[PDB]
Amino acid sequence: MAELIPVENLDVVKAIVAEHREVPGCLMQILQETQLKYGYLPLELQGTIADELGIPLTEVYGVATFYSQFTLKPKGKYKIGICLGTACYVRGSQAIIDKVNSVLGTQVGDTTDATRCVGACGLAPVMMI
Amino acid sequence: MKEITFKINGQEMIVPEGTTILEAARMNNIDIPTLCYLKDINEIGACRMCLVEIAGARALQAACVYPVANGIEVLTNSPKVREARRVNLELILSNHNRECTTCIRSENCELQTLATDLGVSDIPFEGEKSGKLIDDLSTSVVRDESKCILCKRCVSVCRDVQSVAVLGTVGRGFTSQVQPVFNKSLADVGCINCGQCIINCPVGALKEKSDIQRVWDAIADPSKTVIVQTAPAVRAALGEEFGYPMGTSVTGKMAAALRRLGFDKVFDTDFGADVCIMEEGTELIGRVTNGGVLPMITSCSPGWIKFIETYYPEAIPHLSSCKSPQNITGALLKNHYAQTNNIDPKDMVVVSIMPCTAKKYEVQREELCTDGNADVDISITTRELARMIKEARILFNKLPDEDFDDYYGESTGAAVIFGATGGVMEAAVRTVADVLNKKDIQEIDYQIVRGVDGIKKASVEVTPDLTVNLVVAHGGANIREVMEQLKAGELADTHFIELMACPGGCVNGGGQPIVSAKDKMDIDIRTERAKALYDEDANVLTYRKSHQNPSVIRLYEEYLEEPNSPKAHHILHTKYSAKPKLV
Amino acid sequence: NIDEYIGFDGYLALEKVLLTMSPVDVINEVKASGLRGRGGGGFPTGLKWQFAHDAVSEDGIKYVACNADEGDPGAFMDRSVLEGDPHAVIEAMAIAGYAVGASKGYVYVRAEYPIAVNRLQIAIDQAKEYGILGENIFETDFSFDLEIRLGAGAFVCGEETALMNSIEGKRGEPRPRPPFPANKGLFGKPTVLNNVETYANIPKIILNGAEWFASVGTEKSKGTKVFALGGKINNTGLLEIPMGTTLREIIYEIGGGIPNGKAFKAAQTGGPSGGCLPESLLDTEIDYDNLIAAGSMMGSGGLIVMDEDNCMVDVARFFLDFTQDESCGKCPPCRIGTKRMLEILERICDGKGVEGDIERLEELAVGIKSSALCGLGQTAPNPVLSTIRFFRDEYEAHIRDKKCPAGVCKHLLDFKINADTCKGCGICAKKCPADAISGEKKKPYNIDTSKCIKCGACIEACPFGSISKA
Ligand SMILES: NC(=O)c1ccc[n+]([C@@H]2O[C@H](COP(=O)([O-])OP(=O)(O)OC[C@H]3O[C@@H](n4cnc5c(N)ncnc54)[C@H](O)[C@@H]3O)[C@@H](O)[C@H]2O)c1
Ligand SMILES: Cc1cc2nc3c(=O)[nH]c(=O)nc-3n(C[C@H](O)[C@H](O)[C@H](O)COP(=O)(O)O)c2cc1C
Ligand code: SF4
Ligand code: SF4
Ligand code: SF4
Ligand code: SF4
Ligand code: SF4
Ligand code: SF4
Ligand code: SF4
Ligand code: FES
Ligand code: FES
Ligand SMILES: [Zn+2]
Repeated sequence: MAELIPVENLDVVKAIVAEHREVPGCLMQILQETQLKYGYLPLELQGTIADELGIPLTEVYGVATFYSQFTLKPKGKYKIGICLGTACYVRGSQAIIDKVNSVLGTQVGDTTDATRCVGACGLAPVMMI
Repeated sequence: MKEITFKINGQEMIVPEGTTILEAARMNNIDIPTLCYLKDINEIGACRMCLVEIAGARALQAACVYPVANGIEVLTNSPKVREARRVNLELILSNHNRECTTCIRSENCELQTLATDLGVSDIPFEGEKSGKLIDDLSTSVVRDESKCILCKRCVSVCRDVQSVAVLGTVGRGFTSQVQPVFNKSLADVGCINCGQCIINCPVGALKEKSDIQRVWDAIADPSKTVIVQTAPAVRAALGEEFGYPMGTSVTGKMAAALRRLGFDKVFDTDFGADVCIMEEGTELIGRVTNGGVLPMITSCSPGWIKFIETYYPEAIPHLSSCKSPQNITGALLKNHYAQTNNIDPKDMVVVSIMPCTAKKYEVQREELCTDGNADVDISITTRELARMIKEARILFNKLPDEDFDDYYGESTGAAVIFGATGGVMEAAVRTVADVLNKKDIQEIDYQIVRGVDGIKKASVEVTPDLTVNLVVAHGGANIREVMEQLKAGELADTHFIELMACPGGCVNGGGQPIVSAKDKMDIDIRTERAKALYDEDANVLTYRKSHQNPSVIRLYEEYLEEPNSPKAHHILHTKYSAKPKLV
Repeated sequence: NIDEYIGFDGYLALEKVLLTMSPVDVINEVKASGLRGRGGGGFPTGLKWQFAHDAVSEDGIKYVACNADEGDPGAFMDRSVLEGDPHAVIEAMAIAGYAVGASKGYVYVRAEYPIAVNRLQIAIDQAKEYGILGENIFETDFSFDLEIRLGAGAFVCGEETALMNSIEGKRGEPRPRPPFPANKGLFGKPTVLNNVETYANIPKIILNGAEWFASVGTEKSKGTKVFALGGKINNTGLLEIPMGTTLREIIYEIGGGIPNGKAFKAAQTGGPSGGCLPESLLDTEIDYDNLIAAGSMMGSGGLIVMDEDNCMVDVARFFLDFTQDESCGKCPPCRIGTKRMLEILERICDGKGVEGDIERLEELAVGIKSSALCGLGQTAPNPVLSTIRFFRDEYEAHIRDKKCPAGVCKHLLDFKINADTCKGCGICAKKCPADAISGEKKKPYNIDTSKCIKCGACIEACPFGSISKA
């Protein structure tokens, strides 16, 4: 799904940036497209797409930091999703977190994710690789 | 214009369209607190300190943002409004560090005035603040978010009136804070050392680098001799932080004070500015007579030239090879005075004042070096000088007057008007008219472009054969738009382009001590700087022309031959290079 | 299906208004209907149309837009009519564009719903093939066009001025008013914004007549309103009730009563902006005028019903934490004033709270109510104001008694074993992390409440289940 850096930046930014109206507008529409096929929003390439648009970086970086509608950089190789919703907090998974803290590495929030309820609440907790 | 009616405290008033309650109340002798608002720039009302009760409303409304309507009676002395603003001031007090003994402005911080004015008694609300870090790596300006209260005025003034736009808001909740792009330091991003970033912040979260300790180390060594230097426009701003009335010249008094501080030599920027104007006229003649690159552009400010070399590297061949006057004074002082007085160049220290904060950047630059030695090794600002003299805390108001020394401190009015907006071109056209056509002019007719303030155009007949056009552009937006039209090449006809980094002249520069937004409401302060400067200029009893000074031609046929000599090409002119951009 | 829709008397409303009646007349009819805003504003809707058409515009063009965003969690109201019958939705702006003189508009839809986003594009495409949306509408000189706008449903963006800044591409920045968005909106020229549920009855009132809409309900509020129930309820689903409904009839006979034989304590309406309605007012009617004296708001139409098993302090911070991340952060009340109350009850639910603090919330209660900028701020303590007027006493169970009778407020309870039922197998003792469980075989183990974290891993480690929250 994620075809790395070069060809996608070129293909997607030489195709659907050059339109009229929607001043940021459809740029948010391509922002979700980035998280449709990158999983993150590139740091040094906002400058590239902005110099293509000819508009500075403060407003697009402000859009990026304003909404929590997408994700950022931190992705080492894998992700470990512990289901900790309200029904899962009734079950609880704190000893499992303590277990991985003594073997795998650091506590929640740092790469070596947090998930809302996704379904199948009867088998709490859920480990998502 | 449309006339609309209201009643303030039972008094009827007719105002034009666009008049808000706040300015009309101030016009009708009623005063209301504000932190959110500044004229023409920042109108968000987000401080929520300007609340006035409006009858018939569901909740209270902010005076700055609320537009008037026909026949509304309003009051400003209710228990409701006073209790609401007490609650909001209690709330907003919680974040900023209450360690006001170390706050940099301390007594001028208006938040302190609101605190002592609104009768805040206790702080019942303790708690935990944002994520702390201090970016003390930039060579000019340092931030500290422990004091910031997020008024958005800094990002607004950098975004629009400067047209730089390198700041923004990040995060949600407490993670909301003012940051540059991708949270690196200001030193590697496209900041221009504008200085309007610091002069409008209401809490002192923006600060200079207080570098007084090596001033004390330099003066503490007896073997190092110190030579101080006064910019031509600092003297209109010291009494401001001494509470003096408007526009009082404290020139001989500060001369006597700096003599009492024990500094070894005292001099001014005047003579080097005269030398620079004569030189710039000489390359004017050289480029016109050889059909050089047009237009040619001076290099008075480090700010906008750094802006061009960090933004527009294609515009390099139009620059002037000469440097700023202060560099020229430093070079001549470490060469001619050193050879005359047999004092070793590395045993001398030279310190100078100029309110333009971008100067601390160029001292970082290594390329402005004479035989591998930096031209000036240290410099302080007007606020820095104020802090140092209040360390000395000499009783300033009862000093006598003194004069500077020989040769290098002589005075002409043509560089008294150097610190004003456009006086450089005035002196340049004066000297080129006296050299080429023996014309004696003092003032020039100015036609300002309609709809844009800060851009100025003229056409002066220097010779009946060659007429020279004048363009003066000060303010970031003006520089931006003249850059855009010269990029298409629309203004190839003109010869002079005056780009000035700060708006309103260096008399509206960064280093000048703070003025509240209340005092900017009545009179624009640049007007009284202009009146004080013009009264200083019109009273110069000996010379009004630059090149007619005997001392400059004495040093010309004594040591520097003629302007644009090969030796002067090696020590008075040098090349510039583009700079990397990571915006 | 466009053919199944027109067999349900579809698009008959646009046929009559474009050939018979003036744009002045359609404004006068909704005033006879007595319809007001169902989005939470409470303003008369047809009155704002009078300002909309009569305003002065520098360019002679005016915008009309629609609100299709859902704010409250679990409030599934606007999505059902979007997936049920969107042809009447797009029909309604053509009536709206006729009344005030609009040629262009936009529809804001959340990107997180694949159910309706693909469905509505199908509806837009087939409508223009008939000639309904576009040019020469029913062989008339009025041209109206639409373009879909794909939002992602930001909770702070539901504010009226936040929709205008959403399509402008800036952040969701609520600006103070006046000037009004119906006077100075998109590009400084007036706009019209209404909720989908307002657009639902528009083809009804023009076809059936506004006299029938005013025939049902009370004098102050006319017409009908829809809700979306939820909580600890026997039956979950959608209801259609008129004006004139009380709380005790809706929870028992229509709602199906309380599941598992529990009894009613309080019911929350309006989401985070409303409040909890206890048993003492079950006989009362529900209305704009009735709830605001009762300490709540209609909200998105949700309903949250509660039982004994939950702690009233636990449901108190369960709403405001949702709004903690959703403040835009610009007014200092809704930025730093919000977390001020979090740390208060957080010491209380752990037991670090001290005396005299029951009065302490009230000074912060009136402040954020008064000086809030966007509508989130003053309605943030709307749960807080309601819960202290009616349920003031049981805080002292957590302040003085240091007990939680509900048994979910965690950091102050205790575990007691039932020696009659417990065998004393000691399975809970091995799974106790704190080693706070002691005892021997065939005898129920004894507890040390000093060493427990009150994590509660032991209570399900008992297969007999004889551990009680004491
Ligand atoms: N629906 C939701 O999800 C949601 C979320 C929170 C709150 N709310 C409710 O919505 C309300 C809206 O907030 P508010 O009360 O600060 O705003 P408000 O009074 O402006 O009400 C919103 C609407 O009223 C109109 N209006 C109000 N006074 C008017 C006037 N004098 N002339 C013309 N139009 C006028 C506005 O144009 C707007 O369409 C809140 O008070 C709250 O009860 C809604
Ligand atoms: C803070 C705030 C949030 C709001 N959120 C919503 C929302 O999510 N959905 C909605 O339909 N209306 C919301 N409104 C009401 C809108 O202002 C507007 O009234 C609505 O789009 C139109 O309904 P009406 O017919 O009552 O005006 C909100 C108002 C405020 C002040
Ligand atoms: S800015 Fe803050 S620390 Fe400085 S004087 Fe004012 S209140 Fe004190
Ligand atoms: S840094 Fe200063 S000017 Fe900028 S938002 Fe904070 S308080 Fe306002
Ligand atoms: S120094 Fe100049 S570029 Fe930097 S923040 Fe201040 S105004 Fe903006
Ligand atoms: S114009 Fe302003 S920024 Fe430029 S040198 Fe003068 S004071 Fe400094
Ligand atoms: S109340 Fe203030 S902080 Fe909260 S959403 Fe409105 S403007 Fe933002
Ligand atoms: S509550 Fe937790 S720590 Fe306490 S006895 Fe049970 S399992 Fe052990
Ligand atoms: S609580 Fe349950 S597991 Fe523990 S000793 Fe008693 S019966 Fe056995
Ligand atoms: S919250 Fe974990 S599966 Fe439902
Ligand atoms: S400037 Fe303070 S409330 Fe508007
Ligand atoms: Zn409890």
